[PDB]
Amino acid sequence: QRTPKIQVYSRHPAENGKSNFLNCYVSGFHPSDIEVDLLKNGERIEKVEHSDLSFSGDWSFYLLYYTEFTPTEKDEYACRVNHVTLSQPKIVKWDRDM
Amino acid sequence: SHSMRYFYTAVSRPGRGEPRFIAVGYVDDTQFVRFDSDAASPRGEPRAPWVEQEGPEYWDRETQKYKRQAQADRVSLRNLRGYYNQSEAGSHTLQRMYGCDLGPDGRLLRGYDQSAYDGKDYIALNEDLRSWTAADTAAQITQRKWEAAREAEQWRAYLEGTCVEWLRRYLENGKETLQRAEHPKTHVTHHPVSDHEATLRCWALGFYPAEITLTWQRDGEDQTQDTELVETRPAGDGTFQKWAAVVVPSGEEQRYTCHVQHEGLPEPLTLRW
Amino acid sequence: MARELHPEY
Repeated sequence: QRTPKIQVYSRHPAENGKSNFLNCYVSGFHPSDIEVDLLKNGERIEKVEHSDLSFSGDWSFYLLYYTEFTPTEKDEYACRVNHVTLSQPKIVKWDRDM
Repeated sequence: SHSMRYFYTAVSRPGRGEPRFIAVGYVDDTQFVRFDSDAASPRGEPRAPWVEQEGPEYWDRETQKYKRQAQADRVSLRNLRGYYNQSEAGSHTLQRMYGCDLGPDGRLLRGYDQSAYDGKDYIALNEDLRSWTAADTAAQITQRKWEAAREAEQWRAYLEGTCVEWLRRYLENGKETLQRAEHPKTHVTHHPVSDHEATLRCWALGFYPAEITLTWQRDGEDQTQDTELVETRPAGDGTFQKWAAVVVPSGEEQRYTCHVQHEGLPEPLTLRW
Repeated sequence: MARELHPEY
């Protein structure tokens, strides 16, 4: 088994009040079942889409989860990922500089 | 060089319905098709503009292939449990990847096909495209079935014929995106951490294809063990992002240079803060 | 262009 790598980031450079896409990229994991939520101020965002399951040369899987969002100064965004490899869900906060 | 690659995954979910089958097809780093057995009306669907123009016969035919292969994978998952005497209560995964690579001459460089069961190599088509390698005694049962079906001949004909012919067609119909590499937009950002040191982060954005090299040098020497380097990630519009960062002493920023290699750059780039 | 239907494992 392989625990997921996680990155949270925007499609375009964030500008407050401008529409954008919030991404959570999970990769390198096996088996494929995985729970990924995008959170706004700690609350699950409802309309999240994801890419079609695919995998790498080593059989490990990767998925991009994404949602339209309009960043602001004070709203806090994060990705919450659970997988059979983890003792508890991992929360990775969105940082517009990374 | 160019490649067409297919990725099939079938995953059982005991107590939650039939196994789900997903197929995705790529040219290089660009997805062009998908099939998801869980979709409301499962069909092969275009994911790139340069196959949206194939007509209904093409799409219906692909759809049929995926629907029949989903059914077959469900039987196969049962067969595999039989070989190992695994209980129906546990989830299992069957993966298959196959495709063709072309060299700079537009000629087949290699065809391949490989399968994995629960993440472990199970059976693979040999380089000669005429025989198989089985990883264990269950896969030897599969190999003897495929040998009796003479299926390697069908792989040879597909990999050396159809796969090449259709990769070349896609490359031509999609050449304004598939054969025109998009160079990374680059910049360096500075993030003081204390009065006395600061992070320099070198950014590569909006590039295609995904392969890139991003490194920091100090006075022309590599900083490999001192560079934080994120994995290349999809922007979600078909292009990719990456960054590399080093922590430097205040006032010493001019010693540092960021180096970018990418197929869309006429020559390697050197950047500074 | 995908492979034709493959025999079961």
